[PDB]
Amino acid sequence: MPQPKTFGELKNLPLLNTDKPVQALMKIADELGEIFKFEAPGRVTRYLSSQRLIKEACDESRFDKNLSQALKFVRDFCGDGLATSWTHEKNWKKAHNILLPSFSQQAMKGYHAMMVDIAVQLVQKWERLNADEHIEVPEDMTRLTLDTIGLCGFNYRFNSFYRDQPHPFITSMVRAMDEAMNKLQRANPDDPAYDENKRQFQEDIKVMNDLVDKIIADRKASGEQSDDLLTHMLNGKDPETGEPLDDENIRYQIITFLIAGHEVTSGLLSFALYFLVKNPHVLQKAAEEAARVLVDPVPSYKQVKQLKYVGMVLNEALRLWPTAPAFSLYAKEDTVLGGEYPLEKGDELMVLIPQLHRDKTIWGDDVEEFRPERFENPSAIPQHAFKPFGNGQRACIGQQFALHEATLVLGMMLKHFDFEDHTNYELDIKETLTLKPEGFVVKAKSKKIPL
Ligand code: HEM
Ligand SMILES: O=C(CCCCn1ccnc1)N[C@@H](Cc1ccccc1)C(=O)O
Ligand SMILES: c1ccc2c(c1)CCC2
Repeated sequence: MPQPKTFGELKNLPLLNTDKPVQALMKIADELGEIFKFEAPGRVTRYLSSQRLIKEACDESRFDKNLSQALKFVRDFCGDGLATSWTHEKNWKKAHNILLPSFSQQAMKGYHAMMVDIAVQLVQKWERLNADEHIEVPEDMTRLTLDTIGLCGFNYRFNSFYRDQPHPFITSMVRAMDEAMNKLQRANPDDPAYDENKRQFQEDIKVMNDLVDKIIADRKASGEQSDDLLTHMLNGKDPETGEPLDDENIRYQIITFLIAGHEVTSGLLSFALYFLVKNPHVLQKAAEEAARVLVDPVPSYKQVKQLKYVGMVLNEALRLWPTAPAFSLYAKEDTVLGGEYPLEKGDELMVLIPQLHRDKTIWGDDVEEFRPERFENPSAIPQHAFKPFGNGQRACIGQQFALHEATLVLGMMLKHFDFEDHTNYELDIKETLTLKPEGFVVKAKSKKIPL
């Protein structure tokens, strides 16, 4: 099975020593095909890029979520949070059972008001820009998604729209993600040259924890009951174990939720807006839906649900640029992938989601084309062709949350503003552990529809 270029005893790893690893892996997948072996010092994985192989990798009886090395280093501050837990860790299923009810569509009804609060701030920010002033979309979308998660996660207002510099927690979080990412390429981590990087990391860990732990201490001491995630975690009992989440895990979940609602959802929104400004027909179509559906000053939960084409737009953005572009799997037992690639128990797989979503055998040759109409009816989408939210029980618990928020804000965006790609913006995808269109800027001309 094919393997990309090697670097001596570093094997393929230097390939990831790049600003854009996911995009690097995508061009490799284009070159080598539906599967290529990727080796690193003391590490081997197989990057899947075809729906044919990924539908099998997505067989949960055969493959379980693996923690990529990224998630393992993110586990250093997300602990046994849902996303950095192994399926077999008691806390995963515990936290999964406790939180699944907090992430359903019906759960969204409760979060809708808080999402709108933040969404209106975004709209008001843009309403208040001066002529010829532009929007830094990614930046503003991150302000929105991070504040949405804060408010919805634990009634905390990061007030990102009141800031140029991010909240101290977010400075530490983003810094720890960068350390986690950087340390994929670190051969000798204990080298003194990384003393301060590691000290900085422990500073960032100790920072996020104390700040999140206090918020949990604040809530439990005040004894107040909001309708946010944190209430559900303080009061939730895992029906299986019967146990509630202990404080350490709740904190890990909060940190987990804050990261997932940071640049991962923000990315979708930024990619969506990019594609909408690059495809005005799509924009017109989405904006006319937003105008037809969002007939009230502030969107209702039910109106957001009726933003079908906006959801299609989001799905098509998720197709071309899944902002969580990969998830790792391991073979629970000896198995053969596709009848071609024998896998031993424990062998690791990587689902290169952007590449899957470019599977011409599933979507046709125009995979690069942004056409939300691909998602007119989800029944036309084959099993496991579209996995921007992962797979099975380890799929994104926050998918409904992310889509409701993104549809909401996008709907409101299209309702209240005509958008101009005033720079003929050249899509430049910055890669952290998520994808975002770097330097994506637009001008938003208010439609002068009051809020
Ligand atoms: C469009 C935005 C989002 C995308 C594309 C996305 C994508 C994904 C993907 C692919 C996974 C599976 C990861 C894996 O298997 O390793 C996942 C897991 C997860 N996501 Fe999201 N996600 C998004 C938004 C959110 C938000 C807003 C939250 C906030 C709660 C969230 C929370 C989680 C959690 C907790 C997991 C782990 C679930 C589990 O393992 O049980 N995500 N996400
Ligand atoms: O798999 C992950 C973990 C992060 C992306 C997956 N992700 C994000 C949110 N949820 C899941 N990276 C991919 C791509 C990559 C490689 C090196 C450095 C950065 C990114 C890989 O390992 O090849
Ligand atoms: C990479 C980076 C961050 C996160 C994931 C993957 C899933 C949870 C949050």
